[PDB]
Amino acid sequence: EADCGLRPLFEKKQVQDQTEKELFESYIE
Amino acid sequence: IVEGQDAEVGLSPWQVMLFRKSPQELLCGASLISDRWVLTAAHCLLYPPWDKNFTVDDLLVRIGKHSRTRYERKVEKISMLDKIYIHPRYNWKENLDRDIALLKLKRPIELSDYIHPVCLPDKQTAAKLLHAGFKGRVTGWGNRRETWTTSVAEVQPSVLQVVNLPLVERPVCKASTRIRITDNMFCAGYKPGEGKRGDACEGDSGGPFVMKSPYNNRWYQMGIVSWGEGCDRDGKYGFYTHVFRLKKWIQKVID
Repeated sequence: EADCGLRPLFEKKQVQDQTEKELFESYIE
Repeated sequence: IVEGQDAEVGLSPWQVMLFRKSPQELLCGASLISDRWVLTAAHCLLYPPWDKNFTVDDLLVRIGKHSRTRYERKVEKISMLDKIYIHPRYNWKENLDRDIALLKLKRPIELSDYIHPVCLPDKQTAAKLLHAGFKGRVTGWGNRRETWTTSVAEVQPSVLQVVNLPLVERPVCKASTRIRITDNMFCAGYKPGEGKRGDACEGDSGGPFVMKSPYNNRWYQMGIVSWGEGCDRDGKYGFYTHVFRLKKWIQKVID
């Protein structure tokens, strides 16, 4: 468990995936 | 996944494929929540009407960069299972209520850029994320179109498919169908007047519905693909097993 849900190729690299902003937008909506 | 797009490499390091050993074939999706534990749907293993009841002897699980149409060997792990735990109160008979299963791997897997667990929601995380309108994400290797009649053409993803879908308010979920929905399930997808589409289809069940937390930058598995009437039909929504509700059964099983 512990370091779960942090992707080696995105989060860990400070890189946001192609569709990520769409989710955030739904939050602050 | 119907109306989804190709997943970027590494997009879902917790993705798991539940296979039939021989003849090999994809049966459902799964997610990796630890290095020994795999979460999926109970119907994917046990559905009595279809004389379905797999044992750890007729199943294999593939993990890692598969980017389908090949045995990615180096970036993909094939694993045998040790045990299966199907929730005690699973109801195949009426509405597939408490549709959850745990698969314990034969051996702890070696994590990588392509293999990494997802988080399980917690009291507050669920509290902040589970609201109508908020968008989740479904991933799978199932059909791109409802193969009711047959629809043999296309429907074969060579790359993992993603679709972000919004959570729909409970009363809408209920009024969309003549089936009884328990607090053990939630529904998600676009309403007719929203124009956008997307749904999970045959071969996506058991897979994850995840949501990213802005408080910690982490991905949490909020649901498991369970059922729906057809795929991507107008006025209909896909139903998911509410991971947080049964968070307690998952705890008793690993302790």
